[PDB]
Amino acid sequence: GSEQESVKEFLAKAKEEFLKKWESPSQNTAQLDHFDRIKTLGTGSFGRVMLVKHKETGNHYAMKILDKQKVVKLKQIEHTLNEKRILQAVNFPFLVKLEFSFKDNSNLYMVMEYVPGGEMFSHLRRIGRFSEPHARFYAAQIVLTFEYLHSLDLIYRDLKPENLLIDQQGYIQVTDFGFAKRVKGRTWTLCGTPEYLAPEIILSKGYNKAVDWWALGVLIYEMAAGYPPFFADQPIQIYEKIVSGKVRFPSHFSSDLKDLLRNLLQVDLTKRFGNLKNGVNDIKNHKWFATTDWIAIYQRKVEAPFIPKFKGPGDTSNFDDYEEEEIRVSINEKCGKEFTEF
Amino acid sequence: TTYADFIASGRTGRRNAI
Repeated sequence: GSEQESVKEFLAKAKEEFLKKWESPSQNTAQLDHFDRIKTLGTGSFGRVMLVKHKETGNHYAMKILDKQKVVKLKQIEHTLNEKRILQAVNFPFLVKLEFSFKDNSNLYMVMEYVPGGEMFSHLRRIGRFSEPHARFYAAQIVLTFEYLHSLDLIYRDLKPENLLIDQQGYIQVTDFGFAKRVKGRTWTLCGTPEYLAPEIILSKGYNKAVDWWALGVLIYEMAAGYPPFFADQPIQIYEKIVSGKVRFPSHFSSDLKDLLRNLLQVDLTKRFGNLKNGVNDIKNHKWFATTDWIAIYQRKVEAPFIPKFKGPGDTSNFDDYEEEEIRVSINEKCGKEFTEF
Repeated sequence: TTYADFIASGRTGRRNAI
């Protein structure tokens, strides 16, 4: 069509740019002593994220620091290498940008844009739940981001509020590609977060990008309800609920929202929205999105429903507090062969 | 209520991957 043929052309250009960067990734674009450390923003099994200041410019960044020995111990080499490769190759308004990367004797470093508004998770637990217009604004961003990622044959596999950052203008930034995979056909890994796993992952089937559309259904439900559709004390009980095709909706959900959710939280793959012959357009054209101006969202011209409080550059009030630990760099090169391509 | 059941689940904090 008109709008239709524009989308086709846009995604073909996007795939060409992605593939060029995928095939020749950038390496070694800064070094540690170019930055001052300010504060730990989060910690993980094999690294931490810190707010840093670039000494030359004064610009702030979020620096992910991965301990190479821990990455090896935890069998995360391929996931780490893959995350950096994806991040340096993608380009979309709602994906966090990689600004620099480098490595040293002990660590790998990914220097990303700092997103001062913090995780959606905190805002959702604080506020309780989002009204449907508010939830719809964020959902539209994810729909567009998945359309983009899926056109590159990337499955995301870890959608949840914990992984969605809110920027200064109120828009989403997706940050963590540690489980993303380039998959034209099917894949089989059991991975993700219990509450957000699609049934076909739990049932140990081969699965495809349709798991991201299931997870969108879970996200929209949690945003609009304040709690996820399937929960329990233990993950095993969560899985039993997920693979039942049973869901209950709060009485305040609109009829349109319930109908959309029935079609995303669809255990039957042949029936799940996003996985049918019209693909993502079954979602974009759904009655719940009738008021959504998809191009205006993409162009970030829609007034956001919530703007986080920002007291300047380097303000960290929207992140938790963590014990500050030294960044030791060993005199001995650790795990050099394993991380050659980083 | 469903909300009370969610609080009783103990899974109201940040959730790790599997």
